[PDB]
Amino acid sequence: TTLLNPYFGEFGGMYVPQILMPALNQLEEAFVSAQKDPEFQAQFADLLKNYAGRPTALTKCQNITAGTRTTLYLKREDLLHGGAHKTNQVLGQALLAKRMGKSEIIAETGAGQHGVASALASALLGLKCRIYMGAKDVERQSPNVFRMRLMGAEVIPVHSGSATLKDACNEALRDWSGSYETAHYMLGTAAGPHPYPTIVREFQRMIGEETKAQILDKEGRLPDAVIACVGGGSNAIGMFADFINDTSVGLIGVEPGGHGIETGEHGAPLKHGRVGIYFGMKAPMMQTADGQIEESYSISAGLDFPSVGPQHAYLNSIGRADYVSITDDEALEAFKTLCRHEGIIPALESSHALAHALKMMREQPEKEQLLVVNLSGRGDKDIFTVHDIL
Amino acid sequence: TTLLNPYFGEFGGMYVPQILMPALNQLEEAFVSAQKDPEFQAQFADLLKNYAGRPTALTKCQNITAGTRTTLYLKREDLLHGGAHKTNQVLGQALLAKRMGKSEIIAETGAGQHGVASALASALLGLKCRIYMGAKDVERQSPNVFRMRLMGAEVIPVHSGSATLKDACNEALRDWSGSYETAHYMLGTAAGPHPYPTIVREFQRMIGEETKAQILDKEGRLPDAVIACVGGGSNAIGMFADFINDTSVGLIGVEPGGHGIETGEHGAPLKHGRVGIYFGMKAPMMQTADGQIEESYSISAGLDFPSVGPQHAYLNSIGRADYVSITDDEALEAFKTLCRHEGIIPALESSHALAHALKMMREQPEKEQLLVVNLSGRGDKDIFTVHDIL
Amino acid sequence: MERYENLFAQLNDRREGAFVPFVTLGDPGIEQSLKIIDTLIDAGADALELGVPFSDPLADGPTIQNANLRAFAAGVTPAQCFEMLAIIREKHPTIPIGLLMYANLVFNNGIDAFYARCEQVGVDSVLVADVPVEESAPFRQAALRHNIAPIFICPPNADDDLLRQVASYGRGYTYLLSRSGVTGAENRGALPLHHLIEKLKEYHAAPALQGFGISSPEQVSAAVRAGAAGAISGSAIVKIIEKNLASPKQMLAELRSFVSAMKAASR
Amino acid sequence: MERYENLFAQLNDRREGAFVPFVTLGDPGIEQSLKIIDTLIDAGADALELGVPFSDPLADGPTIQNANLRAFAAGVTPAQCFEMLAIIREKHPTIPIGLLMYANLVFNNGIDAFYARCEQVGVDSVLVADVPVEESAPFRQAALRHNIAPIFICPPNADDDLLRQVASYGRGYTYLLSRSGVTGAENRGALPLHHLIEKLKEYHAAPALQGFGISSPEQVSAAVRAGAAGAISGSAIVKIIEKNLASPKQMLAELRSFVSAMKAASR
Ligand SMILES: *Cc1c(COP(=O)(O)O)cnc(C)c1O
Ligand SMILES: *Cc1c(COP(=O)(O)O)cnc(C)c1O
Ligand SMILES: O=P(O)(O)OC[C@@H](O)CO
Ligand SMILES: O=P(O)(O)OC[C@@H](O)CO
Ligand code: NA
Ligand code: NA
Repeated sequence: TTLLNPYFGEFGGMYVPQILMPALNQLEEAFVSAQKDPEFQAQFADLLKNYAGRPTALTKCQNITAGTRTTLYLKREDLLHGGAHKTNQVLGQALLAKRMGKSEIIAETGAGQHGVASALASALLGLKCRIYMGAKDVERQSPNVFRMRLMGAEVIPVHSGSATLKDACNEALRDWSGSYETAHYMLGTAAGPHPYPTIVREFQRMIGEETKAQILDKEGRLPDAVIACVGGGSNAIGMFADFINDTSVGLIGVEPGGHGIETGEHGAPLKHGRVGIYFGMKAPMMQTADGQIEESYSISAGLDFPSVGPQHAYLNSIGRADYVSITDDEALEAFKTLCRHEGIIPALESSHALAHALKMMREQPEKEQLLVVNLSGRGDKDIFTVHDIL
Repeated sequence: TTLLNPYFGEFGGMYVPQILMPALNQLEEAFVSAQKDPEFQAQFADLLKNYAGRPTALTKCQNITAGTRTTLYLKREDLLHGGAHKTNQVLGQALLAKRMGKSEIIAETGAGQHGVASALASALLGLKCRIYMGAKDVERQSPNVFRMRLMGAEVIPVHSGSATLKDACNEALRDWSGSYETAHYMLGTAAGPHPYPTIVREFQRMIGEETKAQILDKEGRLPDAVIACVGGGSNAIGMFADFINDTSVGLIGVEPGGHGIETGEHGAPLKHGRVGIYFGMKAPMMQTADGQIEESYSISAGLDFPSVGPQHAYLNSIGRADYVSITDDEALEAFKTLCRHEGIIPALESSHALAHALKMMREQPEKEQLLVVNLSGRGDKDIFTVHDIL
Repeated sequence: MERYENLFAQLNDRREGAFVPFVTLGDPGIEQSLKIIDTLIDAGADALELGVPFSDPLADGPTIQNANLRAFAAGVTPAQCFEMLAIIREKHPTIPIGLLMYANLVFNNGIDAFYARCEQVGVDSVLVADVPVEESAPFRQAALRHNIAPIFICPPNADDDLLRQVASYGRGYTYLLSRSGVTGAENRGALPLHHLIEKLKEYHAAPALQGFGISSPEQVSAAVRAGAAGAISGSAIVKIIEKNLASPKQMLAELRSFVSAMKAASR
Repeated sequence: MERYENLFAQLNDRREGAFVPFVTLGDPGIEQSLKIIDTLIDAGADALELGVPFSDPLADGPTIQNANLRAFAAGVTPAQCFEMLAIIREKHPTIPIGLLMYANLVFNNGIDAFYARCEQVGVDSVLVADVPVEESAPFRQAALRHNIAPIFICPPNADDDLLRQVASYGRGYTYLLSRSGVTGAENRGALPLHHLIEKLKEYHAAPALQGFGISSPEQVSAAVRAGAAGAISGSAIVKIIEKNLASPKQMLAELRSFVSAMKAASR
């Protein structure tokens, strides 16, 4: 029995071993209570404003759109403390952990951004943080690993399975299965078992709320579409949530197409995978024909979650949101274009979203359209990657 | 003849070859005109707000000060677009360049942050940017050099002299001596010939203006002191300017003490150098007994300017501001402490300022004091340096 | 069929508890796993609990993570597991065979089709480790349509509503967890389980098999004395495989010695 | 003393322009620089313009940047330069000797003390390259108290107020820049300088020596024809040093050939 519906249509649920169900029910109840609590809301807003730097800017990109009838704005989550939107929801989850009387945080991370985010929130709020990270990811993200440790978190390499994000996800759940009485699991995206998809959307929905107010101020109308990359689905649902009931506003999510969908080396399970049950939820998964879970491939390390949030699968099924994919070369081209024409270095994750906006503009340059791209993070971390390719 | 006084007491002036004097007079007149122009002011404010992310947060650091009677706030220039305060004044200078009808930008850089800043502003505003950088600095700042080029600037290594910042400063002036009719020299600190000390302070003074309003809102009174690192003097004069007439507010500037003042391997010319004439101005310089200019040494690459802004030398001489120094090990300790206790990674430059605040707190823990440190930049760039030392 | 019911009746007539080993099918290869299983039965196993290799076994500690890695190195697939199961049933007509599965392998090609395949090969029960009672409806319904007992875990943090649900929905046996955490022989449960056991009997639940951390004879006799119908041991068995990979003959001898000892403790 | 005035009078009597080479003192070593200077004079230099090595010569192109680097490799200091100057004056009693200095070397140990040292060794003039007229007051005053002519640059972008100031303040000669930019033989000035030259004479300025980019005889004769009193050549001379570092004897021969040619062009 739960307070809120754990499903978005057929997708979602609470597919964890029975021993973890009390922890999920406890978290759901704490969340419902926090959402009606003016003191919790004031505390969250204060950290968002005075620690993280909200509200973030909405930047118009006239150099990019010159000569066309596209007007494009970027929502500047690259300017949030930590360099990516993940900071919003780790602060709310840290506060939920304290509300429940927990003193320890467990988190998983792939590219490391979620681990840095979890470590910074835990340092600020006095929580003891341990992070699980696939050993292959530890090897290729030494900078992030060192940032986590400078912030006082313990980083534990995971060598099982493929030694990447999914295996860190498993290990986090194995730990929580034994430590839930003292530790909160600070999950990194809008996926996993209920209530996580719902809590992560609500702790990211200020992205879309601010965007709406900002665009109304600057243009006096809502966007024709809002566009966001989809790794696990958090930045995209945070941008989409406030516009879901605005039927005229398009919601476009962009999964990584890797080397190309036809090559099979991609990370686009929503449109090109198959529904399965893993990580606590029923959702589209990267998996073999026999049901073994597989990795997502992208030039961008952070779009590596091999499934997708159940709310996105639901919005897709009813046709409220549209999902597309962008390849590695398209993302690289968008990264180069933003640097040169606007002086902003975008994360290679966010570059997928910007690449799809550029295609909408270039393919029909005389179509009048007001677009917002969620610039989910900054790309200083990606310059070596981009340098080596080039 | 000039419109504004080129001196702060005995310090400052316009010590350039005669051929550059028309360019300085032109710039001074354009600046005076821009400062009375509501359209220029609106345009500058719009870029600061909607592109750069102003206003920046003022963050209270209660974990750091626990157990003492110090209250400490950090002014969050680490959250400005580009990661450091330099972005404020390059946007204003880019606009002055366009106001004068110039289409090209020349800039110098040491650690590269000024070069990235100049390149981003020039990309946004349609200016063709060339950057001079000491070849020894080019070798040790490959990331910044690549960011400049991604943003479309031309980076030109300088091999003369010591092949570091002062030699790039010279080369920039040699170029402008021949190209001033089409190019504006976008100087990187509040130093050099008038009118640069004055323009750079006025294009950074929103740091102190916002701090004042923010502290009055949160505490209902002005700080007992505002504390900032001093490489060339821009972030510090931007923080100090609005408080100069508030006689109760202490102004403390922190030069790098390197390995220790007694070792001679430091970068503290204001308190430990000797007045000379170089880079267009009369000011305290790092120099030998015979008058040859020398480098500044610091663990932080960005506190490398071998002199200091003439306004700081003047504020010191009359005792309105106090200047101190912090060593490499003190800065490293402050860097570690902020990461672990507040989840913020500070630039090693800014860490000098924070280290002096920590000393003010620790040396007299029962003294009641409200302090603001200017957190001039983020320290993601410094993690390798810090990792290797440790 | 009613193999669990026949077993527990027989055992009750001898005042004996069940001893039920777990292994991962195909660890460390198909042929050796078949030999391992025959040895477990010859040495006194009353029933089998068997895993199908899966990419992400989130209820398992390192010992069983490694068994899965070994099975994958041997190329073991679910279809190969089903062929093994058919062969095990053809050799041994009465022993209860229960699967311990992860959800994605059951849902993959259709939940109903999975249970139908289990009935075709002779499996008696299925525990899906990452399906709590609250999500179990399609799994239990499909199990029952194909004469397969759906098994539920009764955790130590179980409340009364959960005990009633477990007792109502489960068949064959109830999996009584020794403790929180994941599988592993290193970590022994020490909580008193007497109350849960009595409550389950009060609610007419399927007989309880204690599992997780059972690695020694005294823990088998303790489980039976507390009122459980038996005990399951997996990591302890799997560790004997892992330590003897280089000597398949010695591996079977040690498995025999251990299962014999554990089974003796249930009498 | 009035060495520039005596020179320009003599030259006017022969309807000749002055040819004035520049070198950096101590490039490429003290002894060789002294020999270079004697050769320049023997081959026909009418006056000398001499630089003191400085760490940051911001008015100089690469050729002179390199002369400074060479002098520093030889350990050349300002005090060593002053000893050289005394020695040059002791050998040559009438030739005008002008310094081209950077401000910090003049201000270092006191502006007055610098000019006093120049008077003690026999220097006739000083041009401080990074002191514009607007900042020149303490420099010109100190120069005049020590019988040293303060020299100012008249740039191509000079307005009337600047011409008047230059004419009023300067003594000895006026440095007429050929063009914008920094020193260097590669880049030749081509602007007509006739108007500036006439305006300076109208305002009774010290006689004009054209400098920057003068590297060939035809440019010497062109400067004299336009009305200048002569011409200065530095990078062209310094390049002969740089190209002949390995053969000091050949270096002096080529310097002789070049200065002789440049001086012939002024007649
Ligand atoms: C982690 C990350 C993403 C992907 O995660 P979502 O949950 O899909 O938002 C996207 N952009 C940035 C910058 C990230 O750090
Ligand atoms: C460049 C820089 C400084 C030093 O320059 P100032 O002109 O003294 O402010 C200080 N902090 C940061 C972060 C910088 O990038
Ligand atoms: O003995 P354990 O701890 O591996 O627990 C038993 C499980 O493997 C299987 O039921
Ligand atoms: O001949 P240039 O171009 O080096 O210019 C002359 C200066 O060196 C010295 O007066
Ligand atoms: Na995904
Ligand atoms: Na300095």
